[PDB]
Amino acid sequence: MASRILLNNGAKMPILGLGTWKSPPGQVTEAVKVAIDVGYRHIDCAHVYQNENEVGVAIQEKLREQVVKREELFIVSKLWCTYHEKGLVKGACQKTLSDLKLDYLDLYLIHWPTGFKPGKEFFPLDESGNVVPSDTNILDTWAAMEELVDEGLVKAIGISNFNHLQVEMILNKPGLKYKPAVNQIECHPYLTQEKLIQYCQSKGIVVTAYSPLGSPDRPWAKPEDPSLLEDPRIKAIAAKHNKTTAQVLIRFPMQRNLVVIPKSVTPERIAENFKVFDFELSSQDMTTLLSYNRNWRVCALLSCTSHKDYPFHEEF
Ligand SMILES: NC(=O)c1ccc[n+]([C@@H]2O[C@H](COP(=O)([O-])OP(=O)(O)OC[C@H]3O[C@@H](n4cnc5c(N)ncnc54)[C@H](OP(=O)(O)O)[C@@H]3O)[C@@H](O)[C@H]2O)c1
Ligand SMILES: Cc1nc2c(-c3ccc(Cl)cc3)nc3ccccc3c2c(=O)n1CC(=O)O
Repeated sequence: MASRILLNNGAKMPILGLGTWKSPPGQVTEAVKVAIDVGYRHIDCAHVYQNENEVGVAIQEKLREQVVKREELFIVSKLWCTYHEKGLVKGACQKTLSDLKLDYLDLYLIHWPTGFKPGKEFFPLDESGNVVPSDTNILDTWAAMEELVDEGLVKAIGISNFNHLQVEMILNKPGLKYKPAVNQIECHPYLTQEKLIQYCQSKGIVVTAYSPLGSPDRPWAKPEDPSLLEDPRIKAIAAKHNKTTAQVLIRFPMQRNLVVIPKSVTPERIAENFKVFDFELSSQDMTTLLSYNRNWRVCALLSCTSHKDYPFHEEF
C-alpha cells in the first residue's frame, strides 16, 4: 500500500488523515501535535468546526520544532454553506488561512452543495426551524473556487457531499478551468457508496471517506441507531487479524483506493488509528464488510431536505 494518491494537479495526497469535526478547541491542539508526531501528514479541517485556530497552533509548533516542513503536510479545509456567494468565497478562504496560520491550503472543498443565507450563524434558521437557503448555485460557487487556485491560495479544489449529477454539473460546465480533484463523502460498511465511488473514480476524481468509524460522537445520534464500532461481526474480523475494530474500519476504505480521515482527540487512539499499514484485509473480509451496507447515513443534513441542492434525494 503506497501511502499517497496522485491528484489531478500533480500533487500527492496522503491516504490517511486526521479528522477534526467535534475536536474541541481545548483538546485539538494536542491531538494534532500527537498526530504529527505519530506520522500523520494530512489534516482534514473546516471553518464550521470552530477549531481552525487551535489546529493552526499545533501545526505552527511542529514547524517551529523542525518535526515537519510545510511541503510535507497536506492541509484540507472547506468553504462553509453561508459563504457560497461568489463575492464571499475569497474572504472565507483567507479567514481559514489566517486561522490555520498558513499561506496556502493543499485542498479546498465546497463543504456541501447547499448554500445557506449569509450571516453570522452557521445554520441559520427561520422562526419554524427550517434552514434558510441562499440564492446561490453550484456553478457560480465553483467558478469562485477556481479563482483561489489561480491566485495561489489553494493548490487544488474539490467538493464534498455532491451526488453524481451535481459532480456532472461541474464537469460539464462550459469554460471549466479546474476539474474537482476530490469528492469527500460519508463512507463506511453501512453506507458503502459503491455507485458514487465507481462514478467518481471513473471520472478521475479521488474519493475521501468521512465518518469511517460511523461518527459515534455525532450530535443527533439515536440510541437505537446502528453502531459500527460495536458491531460484533466486525469485531470478529478484527480479532482474526489481531487488530481493533477501528483499525479494520480504517483499512477497509484504504483497500478501495480511497482516502480516509478518522477523527480522534485521544492520544492512544490517534496512534492506534495510524497503525494500519502492517496488515491486509482478505478478499473475503472486503466482501463481508461490503455486505453490511444498509444505505444508512449518519450525516443526512435533514434540516435541508427541501433545499433545491439537497444532495441525498438522488440514488447516488
Ligand atoms: N465533509 C463533510 O461533510 C464531513 C462530515 C463528517 C465528517 N467529516 C470529516 O471526517 C472526519 C471523521 O468523521 P467523524 O468525526 O464524523 O467520525 P469518525 O471518525 O467516524 O468517528 C469519530 C469518533 O470515533 C472515536 N474514535 C476514534 N478512534 C477510535 C478508536 N480507535 N477506538 C474507538 N473509538 C475511536 C472518536 O473518539 P475520540 O475523538 O473521543 O477519541 C470519535 O467519537 C471528521 O472529523 C471531519 O474531519 C466531514
Ligand atoms: C454533519 C455536520 N453536522 C453539524 C451539525 C449538526 C448535525 C446534526 C443535526 Cl440534526 C444538526 C446539526 N452541527 C454543527 C454545529 C456546530 C459545528 C459543526 C456542526 C456540524 C458539522 O460540522 N457537521 C460536519 C460537516 O458538515 O462536516
